[PDB]
Amino acid sequence: QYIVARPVYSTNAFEENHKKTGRHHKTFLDHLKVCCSCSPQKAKRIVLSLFPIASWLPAYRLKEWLLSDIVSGISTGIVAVLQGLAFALLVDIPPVYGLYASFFPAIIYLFFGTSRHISVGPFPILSMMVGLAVSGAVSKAVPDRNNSSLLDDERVRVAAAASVTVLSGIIQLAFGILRIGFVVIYLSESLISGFTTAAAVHVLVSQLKFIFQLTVPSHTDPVSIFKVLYSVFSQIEKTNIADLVTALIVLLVVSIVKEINQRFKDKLPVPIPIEFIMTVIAAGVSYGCDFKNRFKVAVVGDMNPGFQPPITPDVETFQNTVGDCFGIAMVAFAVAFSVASVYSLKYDYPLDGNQELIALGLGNIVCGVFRGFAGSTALSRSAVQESTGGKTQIAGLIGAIIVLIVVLAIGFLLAPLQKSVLAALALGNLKGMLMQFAEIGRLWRKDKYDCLIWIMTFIFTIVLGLGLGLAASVAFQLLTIVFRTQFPKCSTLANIGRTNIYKNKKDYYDMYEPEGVKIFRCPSPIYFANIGFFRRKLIDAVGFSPLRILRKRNKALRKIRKLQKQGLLQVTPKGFICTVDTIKDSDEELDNNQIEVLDQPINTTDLPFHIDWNDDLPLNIEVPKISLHSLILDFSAVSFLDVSSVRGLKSILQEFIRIKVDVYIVGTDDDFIEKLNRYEFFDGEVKSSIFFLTIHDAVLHILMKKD
Amino acid sequence: QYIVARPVYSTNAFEENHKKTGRHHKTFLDHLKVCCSCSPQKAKRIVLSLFPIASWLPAYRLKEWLLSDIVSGISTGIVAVLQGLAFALLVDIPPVYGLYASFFPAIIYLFFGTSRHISVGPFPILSMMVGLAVSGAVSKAVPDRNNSSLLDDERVRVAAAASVTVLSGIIQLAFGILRIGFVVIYLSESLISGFTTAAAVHVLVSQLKFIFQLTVPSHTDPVSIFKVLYSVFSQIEKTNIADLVTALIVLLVVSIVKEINQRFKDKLPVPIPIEFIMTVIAAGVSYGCDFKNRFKVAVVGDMNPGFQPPITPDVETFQNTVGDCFGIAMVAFAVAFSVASVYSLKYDYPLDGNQELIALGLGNIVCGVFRGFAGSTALSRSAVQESTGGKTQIAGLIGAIIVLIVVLAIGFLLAPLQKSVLAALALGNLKGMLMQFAEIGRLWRKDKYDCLIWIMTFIFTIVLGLGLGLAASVAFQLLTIVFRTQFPKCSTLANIGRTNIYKNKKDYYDMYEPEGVKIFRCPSPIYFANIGFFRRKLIDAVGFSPLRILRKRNKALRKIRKLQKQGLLQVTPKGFICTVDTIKDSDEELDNNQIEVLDQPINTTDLPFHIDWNDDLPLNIEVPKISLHSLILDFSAVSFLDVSSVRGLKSILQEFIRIKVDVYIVGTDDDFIEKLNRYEFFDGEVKSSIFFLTIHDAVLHILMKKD
Ligand SMILES: CC(C)CCC[C@@H](C)[C@H]1CC[C@H]2[C@@H]3CC=C4C[C@@H](OC(=O)CCC(=O)O)CC[C@]4(C)[C@H]3CC[C@]12C
Ligand SMILES: CC(C)CCC[C@@H](C)[C@H]1CC[C@H]2[C@@H]3CC=C4C[C@@H](OC(=O)CCC(=O)O)CC[C@]4(C)[C@H]3CC[C@]12C
Ligand SMILES: CC(C)CCC[C@@H](C)[C@H]1CC[C@H]2[C@@H]3CC=C4C[C@@H](OC(=O)CCC(=O)O)CC[C@]4(C)[C@H]3CC[C@]12C
Ligand SMILES: CC(C)CCC[C@@H](C)[C@H]1CC[C@H]2[C@@H]3CC=C4C[C@@H](OC(=O)CCC(=O)O)CC[C@]4(C)[C@H]3CC[C@]12C
Ligand SMILES: CC(C)CCC[C@@H](C)[C@H]1CC[C@H]2[C@@H]3CC=C4C[C@@H](OC(=O)CCC(=O)O)CC[C@]4(C)[C@H]3CC[C@]12C
Ligand SMILES: CC(C)CCC[C@@H](C)[C@H]1CC[C@H]2[C@@H]3CC=C4C[C@@H](OC(=O)CCC(=O)O)CC[C@]4(C)[C@H]3CC[C@]12C
Ligand SMILES: CC(C)CCC[C@@H](C)[C@H]1CC[C@H]2[C@@H]3CC=C4C[C@@H](OC(=O)CCC(=O)O)CC[C@]4(C)[C@H]3CC[C@]12C
Ligand SMILES: CC(C)CCC[C@@H](C)[C@H]1CC[C@H]2[C@@H]3CC=C4C[C@@H](OC(=O)CCC(=O)O)CC[C@]4(C)[C@H]3CC[C@]12C
Ligand SMILES: Cc1c(CC(=O)O)c(=O)oc2c(C)c(OCc3cccc(C(F)(F)F)c3)ccc12
Ligand SMILES: Cc1c(CC(=O)O)c(=O)oc2c(C)c(OCc3cccc(C(F)(F)F)c3)ccc12
Repeated sequence: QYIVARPVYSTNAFEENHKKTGRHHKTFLDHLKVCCSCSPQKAKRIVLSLFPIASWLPAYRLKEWLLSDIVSGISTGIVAVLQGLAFALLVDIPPVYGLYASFFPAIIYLFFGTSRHISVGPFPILSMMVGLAVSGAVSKAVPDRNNSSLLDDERVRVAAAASVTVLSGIIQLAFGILRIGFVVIYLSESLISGFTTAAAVHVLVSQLKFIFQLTVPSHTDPVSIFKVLYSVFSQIEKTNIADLVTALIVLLVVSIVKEINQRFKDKLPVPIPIEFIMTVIAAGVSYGCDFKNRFKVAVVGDMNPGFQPPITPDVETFQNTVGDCFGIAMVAFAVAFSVASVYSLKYDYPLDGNQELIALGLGNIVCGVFRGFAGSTALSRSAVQESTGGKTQIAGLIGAIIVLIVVLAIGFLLAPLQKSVLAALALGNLKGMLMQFAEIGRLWRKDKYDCLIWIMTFIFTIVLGLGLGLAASVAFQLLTIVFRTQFPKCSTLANIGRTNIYKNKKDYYDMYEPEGVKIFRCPSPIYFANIGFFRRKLIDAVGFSPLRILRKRNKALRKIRKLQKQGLLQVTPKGFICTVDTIKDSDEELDNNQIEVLDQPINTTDLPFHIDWNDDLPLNIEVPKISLHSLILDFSAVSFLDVSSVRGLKSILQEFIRIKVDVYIVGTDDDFIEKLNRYEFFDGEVKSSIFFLTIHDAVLHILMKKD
Repeated sequence: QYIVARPVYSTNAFEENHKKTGRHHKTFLDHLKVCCSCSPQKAKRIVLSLFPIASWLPAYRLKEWLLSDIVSGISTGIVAVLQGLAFALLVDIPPVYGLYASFFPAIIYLFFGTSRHISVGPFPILSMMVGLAVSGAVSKAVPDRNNSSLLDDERVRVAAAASVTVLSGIIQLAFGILRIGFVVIYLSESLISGFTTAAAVHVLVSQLKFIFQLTVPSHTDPVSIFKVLYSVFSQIEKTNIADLVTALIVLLVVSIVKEINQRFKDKLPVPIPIEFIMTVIAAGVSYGCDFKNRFKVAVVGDMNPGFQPPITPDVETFQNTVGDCFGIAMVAFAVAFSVASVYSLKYDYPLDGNQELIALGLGNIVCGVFRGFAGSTALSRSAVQESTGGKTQIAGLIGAIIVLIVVLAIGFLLAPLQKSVLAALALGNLKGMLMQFAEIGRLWRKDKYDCLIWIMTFIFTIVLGLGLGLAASVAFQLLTIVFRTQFPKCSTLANIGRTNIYKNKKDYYDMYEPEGVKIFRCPSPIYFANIGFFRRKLIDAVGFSPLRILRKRNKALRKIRKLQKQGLLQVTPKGFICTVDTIKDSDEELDNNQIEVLDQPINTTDLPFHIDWNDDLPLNIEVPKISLHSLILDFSAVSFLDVSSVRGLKSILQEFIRIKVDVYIVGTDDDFIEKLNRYEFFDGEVKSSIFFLTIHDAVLHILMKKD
C-alpha cells in the first residue's frame, strides 16, 4: 500500500523548511591554479602517461607471454608484408613504398601507444583516400617547366604521398596535444554502417584495374566511382584471361578457407595461414612456368634493397591538400580507436583516447619523412594478431622485424608475384562490410530516423566520395536531432482513480478533470525550433487566445469610460445602473500608432465597482467569456531552455496573467530553476511562487485557494 | 494537506485495472485517400487560398480605409522610387533597372500575397548578394571571342542579374509548391542578430565607393570586405570633397529628423518625409549651381523612358550560380516572413507561410524576365507604409503607380541627383542594425551557448561572406544543441522527510537512503553522443563494474568445479565441507578464443547447495563482494532514445541482471514504453515488469519484496 500524509509544498516553502548544504562555486581561476601547479608526484604521472612503455615493460610476465608473442608476431608480420605490397597499388606508387608504411608506425607505436592488441600499418580505405588526395594535388600544381617520362610522373606521386602523410600526422598530433580526443562520439552507428557499406563498394570497384589488367586514368572527382566504372567497361574486350582466372581461383580458395577458421575457432590451434600459402603457390607457379612471357601478366617488379634517404615536405602540396588531410586524419583516428576499444573491453585494460592521437601522429610524421604513406590499424590484421595469441606489442615489434628482413634481404623473392593475386587478397576481407546491406530492413522497422541516416550516408559517400561524403553525413545526422523534436506530441492530462496519478486525457475511460483547471504537457526540451509550435498547441488546447480577449476587454473598458464621463451611465459601489436603453452603437476605430494601447494591463482601480468580465456588461457590449482560471504546465520532460524559449514563454505567461488566469509550472529540479534566474525571467508580474513540486500539489493548492 | 491512500502500481498492473480506450492507427494509405479526394467545398478552399484577392477585395471597408490607403501609397511610392534608384548602384548596373525592381513584384503581390502591411521591392543586403553573384558569374563565363567597351561590360551584368533573379524566383516558387515553408524555424534569434550586425558592416563598407567617389574593382571572394577596404584606402588621396561634404550633411539631417519621428510618434499626424525633402533640395541645388562642371561629381545620368523588351534567361549563367541563388532565395523569404509576422501579430490576421513563397517567387520571375533584379520587403519601407496609415495592399498599388509615372514621364528630373546623396540615404537605416552590438554582453551573462552562436555568426559572415557564412552559421548552431547535452549532470537521489519526495543526495542535510538501493537520474535525452558518458557515470555512481565482478564470479566457479570433480572438496545440500587446508593456488590462465566464456550467465543448478557470492568461499578464493541489490533509474527527463542508446542500455541492464541486481525504470509515459517495444528491447531476461510509475512505487515494492 502507498500511504502518504504530507503538507502541500511549493518549491519556495520547501526550501524554507529544509536546510540546504551550500556548495562553493568553482569559477575560471581556481581551475587554473588547480591545473598548473606542479608536484613531485604530478610530473611523474604525466611522464608515465606520455611513455607507457616505461609502465608495461617492467611488468612483463615472461613465462606466460613470450612464446605466444613470438608466434603472433611472425604470423602477423607475413600478413603485414603482403598487405603493404597490396595497398601501395591503391596509391599508384611503386610497391616498395608500402613496405615502409608497415615498418615505421609499428616502431613508433611500440613506444608511444596504449593499446596491446593493435597492429599498425596501412588499410585499404585510407590508401584510396591518400591516392585521391595525391592525384588531386598533382593536377593543381604549377606547370613550371621524350623517352623516359613515365618514371618521372611516379616520382612526383611519391613526394605528394609523403607530404600528405606528414600533414595528416601533424593534424593528428596537434589534436592529441589539445586534448580533444572525444570527437569520436559525433559518429552514430548508422552513419558508420552506411559509410562502411559504401566504402566497401569503392574498394571493390577500385580493384578492377588489376584483375582485368586494364589502364585507367587518375579520376579525382565528386563522382569518381562511376568514371572508374566507365573507364573499365569501355575497354573490357582487352582483358587478360590469365589475370582473371588466377584472381578467381585465389579469391575462391581464401574465401572458403577464411570461414573454416571461424566455423572451427575451437578444435584448431594457430589458424591456417592461407594468404601466405596461396602467395607462395602463386609466386612459385608464376616462376618456372614463365607467366610473364607465355601470357602477358603484370608482376611486382624488381624492388631495390634498402631504405630511402629522408625527404623534405613540399609546402605547395601543403597549400592545396588541407581539406583532404583533415578527413584522412579523422578517419584514421576513428577507425583505430573503434578497433582498439573492442579488445580493451574484451581484456579489461584502460585505453587513453588522447595518447592514441599522439602515437598515430608521430608514427605518420616519421613514416612520411622516410617516404611511406599514411595509415593506422587494419581490422583483419589486428584480428590475425589477436587470434594467434598476441598478448602485447612485442608482436608488433617482431612483425616490424620481419618487414625489415624483407626490405633489406629477401626482396628478390616476390618478383614473380602476379599483381592480381595481391588484388584478390584484398577482396577477401569485404564479406563483413558487404553483409551490412541487411540493416536497411532492420532499421526500417525500429527507428526510421536512423534508416534515413543510413541511406543518406550511403548516397553521400557513393556520389560525393569518401572525404566530402563523411562531412555531409555528419551534418545530416545533426539535422535528424532537430527533426526528432520539431513537432512533439503535446497532450492534456486528467486524473485517474481520484488519486495523485495524471495521464493522457484521450487514453482512459473515466478520467476526472477539475472545473476550470487545464493541465498541459510538452514531452521535449523547448528551444528555437520548437517554441512557436508549443505556443500554437497550447492556445489550441486551452480553447482561446489570451491576447485577443485582452484586446476585447480593453475595447469594452474604453467604451465604458467614454459612456461614463459623458455622464450617461451611473456608477455605484454595486450594480452599474444605466440611464438609456440603446446608444448609437458605434464601433470606434483607432488608427495605427495608437492600436498598441489595447495590449496594456487593465487597471480599473479608479472605478469603485469591481468588473467581472464573465457576466453580461450593462449595455450591449459583447466581450467573450472564458471558464478557465488556472493552468498547470507539466515541465518534467523539458530538459533545457534557451533565449528564444525564455522570451516566448515569458510572453505566453504575461498574456495569461493579465487575463486573470493563474499559471503554475510543475515538475522541475533545482538546476532548472537556478538556470531560470540567470535569464532575468522573474519580475513583479511573473513571480517565483508559480513553481510547485508535483501536479497534485498544484491541484490541491488550487482547490483550497478557490474556496 | 496531501493525503493519498493507494495501491502500488507497476505500469502493467495499472493497465490491468484501468480499461484503455483503443485508438485506430493511421498508416500511409488512409492519409492518401483523405488528401486526394475532391469535394465541391474543397476546391473552393484551395482556389481561394491561391488567390486571396478574391477574398479581401469584396470585403473592403471603403469609408474607413480608402483615404488612408491613398496617403500611405503616395508617401511610400516616393521612398520606393528613391530606394530603387539607390540600390541599383549596389549591383553596379544603370540606375533605371532599380525602378523595374520596384514595380513588377508589387503588382504580382497584389494578386497572390497574404500580407496587408508589406511593401515589396528591393533591400540592400539582397542587392549586395545579387551583385556578388553577378560578378562571380561573369568571371566564370567562357571567353568566347577599342573605344566603346565599358558599355558592353554593363550589358552582360544586366543579363546576369536578370538570370540570377529568375533562378531565385524559380527556387522560391518550387519551395512554395512543395509546402516546406516552415524552414524559417531553423534560425534562432542569436544567429539572426549576429548575421544582421555583420551585414550592416558589409553595407557600410560597400557605400564608400560613392561617398568618396573612388573606383573599386569587383571583388568576389571569401574575404571581399577587406579587399574592398584595401582598394578604397590605397587611393584616398584622390577623393572628391564636394561628394563628401554633401553626404555628411544629408546623413546628419536625416539622422536627426528620423529620430524626432520616433520621439514624437504622438502629437504629429503623417510623419515628416525627409528623404523626399532632402532629395528635392540636393537635386535642386546641384542644378543651377552646376555641380557637374564646377566640381566633378558623379550624377545619376540620363535615363531613357519606357520599359525594356523581355529577355531570355541564359542557362550558362544558371549553371554556375546555383549555390548563390539558393542563399538569395532563402534570405529573401526569411526576411519577408519575419517582417510580415510583426504586423500579422499586431493587427490579428492569419499569415500563410507557403503562399508567401509562391507570391515572392512569381514576382521575382516576372521581375527578372523584364530585366529587374531580385527582392522582397524592406523593413524601413514597410515601416513607412504602416506608420502612415496603410490598411491593405491598395497602398502598394498606388506606390507602383507612382513608380510607373516616374518611369514613363518624369524621369528627366533626378538627372542632377548627386549619387552620394543616394548613398547617404541608405546609411540612415543602419542605426537599428548597428545597435545590436550590445548583445554580446547581454547574452554573456544569460546563456553562453547563444553568445557563442552570436560570435561565430559574426565571424563567419565577416570572413566568408553573406552567402556561405549563413550556411556555416546554421551548421554551428546545430552543433551547439549537441554541445548542450554531451555531459549532462547526472546525480544520485535520496529521500527527504520520510515521504514521497526524492532529491539530490548532495544538496540537503538529513536525507535517508535505503539499504542496498541506489537511485540514479540522468536529466537529458540519451542518444549516440551521450551513452558512453551515461555508462561511465552510472558505474562510477554505483561503486563497481558489473562485468568485472561477473568475470571474477565465473573464474571462482571454474576453480570450484575443477576442485570438485577431482573429488577433493565435498558437496552437501548445506555447508561446503572441505578436505585439505591449502592447495597449490594456481592462477589458471585461459587463452584467447576461450576468454569469452567468462561473460556467460552463471547456472549453478547442477550443484545442490545455493552459492552466496557474499560470504567467504570455502578455500582461499577471493571474489569481491557488493552490497547492492536494487537499482532505480529515473527516466523522467529522458525525452527520446535511438538505436545506439537502446543497444547500450540493453548491455548495461543485461550486465546488472546477471549479477543478481534487480533493475527498475521509473517515470516514463506510455509513448516511451510503446516506442521501446519496436526496438525489440524485451526478451526472456529483460522483461517488461521493470517499469513502474514513480520512485516511491519502486521503493515500496522493494521494501516488501525483500521481507
Ligand atoms: C538530393 C540529394 C538526395 C542528393 C544530391 C546529390 C548531388 C549533390 C549530386 C547528384 C548528381 C551529381 C552530379 C552528377 C554528374 C556530374 C558531372 C560531373 O562532370 C563530369 O562527369 C564531366 C566532366 C569530367 O569528366 O570531369 C561533375 C559533377 C556532377 C555535376 C555531379 C555533382 C553532384 C551532383 C549534383
Ligand atoms: C543510381 C544513382 C547511384 C546515381 C544516379 C545518377 C547516375 C545515373 C549518373 C550520375 C553520375 C553519372 C556519370 C558521371 C560521369 C560519367 C563519365 C562520362 O565519361 C565520359 O567519357 C564523358 C564523355 C563521353 O560521353 O564520351 C561517361 C558518363 C558517366 C559515367 C556518367 C553516367 C551516369 C551517372 C552515373
Ligand atoms: C588548429 C590548430 C590548433 C591545430 C591544427 C594545426 C593546423 C590547422 C596547421 C598546422 C600546420 C599548418 C600549415 C603549415 C604551413 C603552411 C604553409 C603556409 O603557406 C605558405 O607558406 C604559402 C606560400 C606563401 O606564404 O605565399 C600556410 C598554410 C600551411 C599549409 C599551414 C595550414 C594550417 C596548418 C595545417
Ligand atoms: C579546433 C580545430 C577544429 C580548429 C580547426 C581550425 C581550422 C578550420 C583552420 C585553422 C588554420 C586554418 C588554415 C590557415 C591558413 C591557410 C592557408 C590558406 O592558403 C593561403 O593563404 C594561400 C595564399 C597565400 O599564401 O597567401 C588556405 C586556408 C588555410 C589552410 C586555413 C584553413 C582553415 C584552418 C585549417
Ligand atoms: C577558426 C575559425 C574561428 C575561423 C576560420 C576562418 C577561416 C575559414 C578563414 C580565416 C583566414 C581566411 C583566409 C585569409 C586570407 C585569404 C587569402 C585570399 O587571397 C587573397 O587575398 C589573394 C588573392 C586574391 O586577391 O584573390 C584567399 C582566401 C584566404 C586564404 C582566406 C580563406 C579563409 C580563411 C582561412
Ligand atoms: C581581425 C579579423 C576580423 C581578421 C583577421 C585577419 C586579417 C588581419 C587578414 C585576413 C584577410 C586579410 C586580407 C586578405 C586580402 C587582402 C588584399 C590584398 O590586396 C593586394 O593588393 C594584394 C597584393 C599586394 O599586397 O600588393 C591586401 C591585403 C589584404 C587586405 C589582407 C589584409 C589582412 C587581412 C584583413
Ligand atoms: C529540388 C526541386 C524539387 C526544387 C528546386 C528545383 C531546382 C533545384 C532546379 C529547377 C530548375 C533547375 C535548373 C534548370 C536548368 C538547368 C540547366 C541544365 O544544364 C544544362 O543544360 C547545361 C548544358 C548541358 O546540358 O551540357 C541543368 C542545370 C540547371 C541549372 C538546373 C539546376 C536545378 C534547378 C535549379
Ligand atoms: C528539398 C530540397 C532541399 C532539395 C534540394 C536539392 C538540391 C540540393 C539538388 C537538386 C537538383 C540539383 C542540381 C541538378 C543538376 C545540376 C547541374 C550540375 O551541372 C552540370 O551538370 C554541368 C555539366 C553538364 O552540363 O553536364 C551542377 C549541379 C546541379 C546544379 C545540381 C545541384 C544540386 C541540386 C540543386
Ligand atoms: C578498410 C576496412 C576493412 C578491410 C581490412 O580489414 O583491412 C574491414 O574489414 O572493416 C573495416 C571497417 C569495419 C571499417 O569501419 C571502422 C570505423 C569505425 C568508426 C568510424 C568509422 C568512420 F566512419 F569514421 F569511417 C569507421 C572501416 C574500415 C574497414
Ligand atoms: C537590409 C535591412 C535593413 C535596411 C533597410 O531597412 O532596408 C534594416 O533596417 O533591417 C534589416 C534586418 C533587421 C534584417 O534582418 C531580418 C532577418 C530576419 C530573419 C532572418 C534573417 C536572416 F538571418 F535570414 F538573414 C534576417 C535584415 C535586413 C535589414
